[PDB]
Amino acid sequence: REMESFYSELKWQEKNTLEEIAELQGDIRRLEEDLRRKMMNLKLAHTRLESRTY
Amino acid sequence: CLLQEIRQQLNSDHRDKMETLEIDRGCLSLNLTSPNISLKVNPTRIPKDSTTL
Repeated sequence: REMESFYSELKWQEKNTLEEIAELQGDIRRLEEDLRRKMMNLKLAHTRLESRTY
Repeated sequence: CLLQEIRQQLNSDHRDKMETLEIDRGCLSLNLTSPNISLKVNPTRIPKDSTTL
């Protein structure tokens, strides 16, 4: 009896862990495209500020 | 004599400022998603003469 109780508890644990993993992976991917847009905008502003020297 | 020289120097000033206007309207015109955008060398430099207002 006590063995089977332990078994049920563990399966509950693993299922919740799986779902949390998937959600985190999605978030991280979003963060990389944030990086890319940041650099792009910096390039634009860099050019703007440079050009006035003419 | 005085009038001719005054007019010519004003002419010079006028062409200078209109060139500046061209540059500045282009500066407002551009934006992102543009073929000319990139990283330029240390443009944070202050100019040498650096005229004030």
